[PDB]
Amino acid sequence: TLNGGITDMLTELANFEKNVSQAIHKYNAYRKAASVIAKYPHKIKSGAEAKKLPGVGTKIAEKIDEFLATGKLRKLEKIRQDDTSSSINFLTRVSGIGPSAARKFVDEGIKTLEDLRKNEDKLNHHQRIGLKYFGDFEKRIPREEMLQMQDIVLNEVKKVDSEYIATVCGSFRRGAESSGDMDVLLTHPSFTSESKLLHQVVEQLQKVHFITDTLSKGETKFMGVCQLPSKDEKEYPHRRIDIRLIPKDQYYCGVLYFTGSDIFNKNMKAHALEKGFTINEYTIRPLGVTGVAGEPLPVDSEKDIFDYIQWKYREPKDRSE
DNA sequence: CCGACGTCGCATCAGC
DNA sequence: GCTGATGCGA
DNA sequence: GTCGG
Ligand SMILES: Nc1ccn([C@H]2C[C@H](O)[C@@H](COP(=O)(O)C(F)(F)P(=O)(O)OP(=O)(O)O)O2)c(=O)n1
Ligand SMILES: [Mg+2]
Repeated sequence: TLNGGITDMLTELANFEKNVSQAIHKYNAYRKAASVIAKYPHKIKSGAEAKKLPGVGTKIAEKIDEFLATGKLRKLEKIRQDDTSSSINFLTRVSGIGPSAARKFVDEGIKTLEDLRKNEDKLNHHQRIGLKYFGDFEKRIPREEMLQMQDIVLNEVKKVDSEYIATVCGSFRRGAESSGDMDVLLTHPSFTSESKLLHQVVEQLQKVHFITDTLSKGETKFMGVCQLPSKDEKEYPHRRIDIRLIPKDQYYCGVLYFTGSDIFNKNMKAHALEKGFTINEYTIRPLGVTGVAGEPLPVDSEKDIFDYIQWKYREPKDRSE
């Protein structure tokens, strides 16, 4: 809303930095600028006005001015029309093709999906799956399908061993009406910090033809593809699903962290610091009088975490910030 | 001025 | 063959 | 690219 022309511009600049110039920190700077401007509840009229916001500096101020006085950025217009740069940027939309792989492909004349299709031999396993489901991976998932997906996942996990605890986290857990993928956090009492749990779950999901492809799989993280059964109806798009096995004594921290939002974890993180706490994905530890965290504390639900920091439970419904 | 800017699991590469 | 580095996505 | 030490 409000400054979509500006934030589209900035996001576009961000992508070229990451994908073409391989400048991760500029990618991040542009996205911060785009994010702070997106939340600005006013129609921006000058670069100076924008510069007042944290993350918007002299150069972005200048870019805004040019956009506001012409309706575009010369550099961006040039970048878009550059065959090499535009191709490198495009190829990274394929899961598994990052900035480096895109650059190599474009160097050797491989620039479109058709070219990718023509050169399967030059693609690793992940990249082939990314190519296979290029279109599907870019679709969002309606909440109703996410629930249908949740039904299958919770049912099959409990079927393998009823002592598993499984939680669908991510935007879905925050009640969002659509998701980009499904994230499943999994634990089991026989698995602690101190102490084939994941393989067995993946195998069951494959057995009932829910999981269709594997991108990567180790003892704690699975990254793959799944698909709901089809009704005389259109088949469902294939969807990205992740499954993480976490020790029970870190599980609820993990659930918090992987539920988001990113901005919420930000805000909640600093609060821990104020009251002398370093919360990371895994644990919560107290900062001694020097900057020295001690042991991780007991955590046996999300709330235990809120309590250590004298917060009251925020239902995931409102963890947008 | 100049460095920081977030982190990790898995797949694959580079070097030995 | 092994160990550490790099690429990648989240 | 922007920030801050
Ligand atoms: N650079 C990154 C990016 C992400 N993540 C982790 C940390 C996040 O908890 C997790 C998902 O971030 P997400 O990018 O899918 C999102 F924020 F858009 P979400 O709202 O969760 O969308 P959805 O629920 O539909 O998948 O990836 C990370 O660790 N590093
Ligand atoms: Mg996601």
